[PDB]
This record gives sequence, C-alpha cells and structure tokens, in this order.
Amino acid sequence: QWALEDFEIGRPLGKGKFGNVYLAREKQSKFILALKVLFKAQLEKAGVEHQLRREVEIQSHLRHPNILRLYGYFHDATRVYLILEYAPLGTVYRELQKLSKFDEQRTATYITELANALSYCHSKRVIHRDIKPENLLLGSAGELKIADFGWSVHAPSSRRTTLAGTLDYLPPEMIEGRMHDEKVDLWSLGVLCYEFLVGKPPFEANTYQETYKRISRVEFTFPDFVTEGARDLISRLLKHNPSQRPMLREVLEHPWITANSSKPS
Ligand SMILES: Nc1ncnc2c1ncn2[C@@H]1O[C@H](COP(=O)(O)OP(=O)(O)O)[C@@H](O)[C@H]1O
Ligand SMILES: [Cl-]
Ligand SMILES: [Cl-]
Ligand SMILES: [Cl-]
Ligand SMILES: [Cl-]
Ligand SMILES: [Mg+2]
Ligand SMILES: [Mg+2]
Repeated sequence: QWALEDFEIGRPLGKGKFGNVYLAREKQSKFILALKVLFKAQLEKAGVEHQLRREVEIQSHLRHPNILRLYGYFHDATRVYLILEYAPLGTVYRELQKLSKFDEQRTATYITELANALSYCHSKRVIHRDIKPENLLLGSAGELKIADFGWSVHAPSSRRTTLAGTLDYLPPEMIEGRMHDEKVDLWSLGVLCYEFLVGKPPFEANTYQETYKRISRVEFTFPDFVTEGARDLISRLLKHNPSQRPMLREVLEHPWITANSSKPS
C-alpha cells in the first residue's frame, strides 16, 4: 500500500538498537506521524524478525489511550518502515533527564496510566516485558503511552532471545530464563516507581554482573526523602517471588496512589 514516496521525512525523533525514528508527514492528508525505520540486515543478523512481526501484530490491534498506535507498515529490500502514532512530548526518559526526580503527583499519575495500559494488555495475556523509560512516550496532553512491543509475548513464556542491554528493569525469573508471566510487568512497575522518585533505578550498578546480583538478591535501599506510602508500594512490587507481587487493581487502589494521582483508574 504505502511507500516511502508518500511521506516527507523530518527531524530525528530518536534512535533505538534497531529503530531509527523520524517525524514525517503524509503528502495527501498532511497527517503528521512517526516513521520507525529498521534495517533488514540488522534484523536478520540478530534474528529478531519475530520481534518486528510481534510488534506489528500487537500494536496494530490494541486500542487504548495509554498505548501507542501502530497504523501500518511498508518496506523496500533494505529496510522496513513502521507507521506510528506521533508522541509530541517525547519520552519519560528525557523528562527524567530534564527534572532529575519526579514529585509524588507526577510519579503516581504515570504509575496509574501505566497500570491502566497494562491491565488492558494483561486481559489478553499480552505481557510487554520491556517496560523502561525510553519506551514510555508522552502525548499532546502529557499522557503516558507504552511503545516498543517487540519484546512482548503471550503468557506464560520462556525467553528465547538474548538480553542485550541493561538488566535494570527486568525481574529475576526473566533474567534467569525461567518460565514467567504477567507478573514480570508488575516488577518493572516497581522499578519505575522507584526510579521516578529517586532519579535512578534501585538495582543500578557499574557492571552487568553487579546488576544481576543486586536483582536476584533484591538488594535495594531508600533515600530519606522517599515517603512511607511510596516505600510500601515499591516494596510490594519488588518481590523475588512473582506470585507475591500484587494485582494491578491493588496498585491502582493503593492509598499512596489514590492520594497522589491526578488521573483515575
Ligand atoms: N511514535 C513515536 N513518537 C515520538 N518518538 C518516538 C516514537 N517512537 C520512538 N520514538 C523515539 O525513538 C526511540 C526508539 O524507538 P523504539 O520504537 O523504542 O525503537 P527500538 O525498538 O529500537 O527500541 C524511542 O526511545 C523514542 O525516543
Ligand atoms: Cl486519515
Ligand atoms: Cl516460550
Ligand atoms: Cl523471547
Ligand atoms: Cl488486576
Ligand atoms: Mg525501544
Ligand atoms: Mg524494539
């Protein structure tokens, strides 16, 4: 259907391991959107054609205000182009760089939006498994949107693909290649809540090995400024045993969440 010729490409929005994302406008409609560009030889080499397929299938069919829309795709013998909803306010990653730490209202609002999106995903047994600030985008009203569903699967699942980057957002079962399910995204929510309030993730370390050790032993401590309500939610989410992690409904109705969030469940 679409081809490269139908679009005027604009400024670079960002770069991932595989994605090179650009602002773009469709010529006929003048519709502004984001083009995620992937190099076929890079996908083949790393063997992640299944991730690309997964991303297209899942994001084209999911419909939720806190999940980024994928509209379609096309290709040209060197690259694949995913046609995405454009997120004008950038990433939570950037915003964290800007502000260093988030206040409790901003944190609880993001956690609420995340939890609403994940609740919708999990109802279909879709687990994301790659929740981290670079994959959380902001819409025109500043609302969080989950993107980058390439690592997503239907639960329960094993891990077949190599872990390339940081382990910071991943639970013990996921790193160790054990079977896992929905509860992986709950652990990640805990990591995010801590990072939002503190400015860095709780198991952060100087090496991959040190990071892995901290995660498998669940070794984290709180700075003095983290309030008791936050400590409670975060402690509940960051449990080694997945079955002990709370339900998303329990996150949404947590007293620290309901007192600080500007958005409802
Ligand atoms: N729809 C979008 N709107 C605005 N920026 C985006 C969009 N998609 C991606 N980006 C930016 O590009 C980066 C990489 O995109 P992503 O889809 O995560 O690629 P990868 O799959 O390689 O990680 C994101 O971290 C973000 O900075
Ligand atoms: Cl249209
Ligand atoms: Cl599997
Ligand atoms: Cl996998
Ligand atoms: Cl729930
Ligand atoms: Mg990404
Ligand atoms: Mg990806």
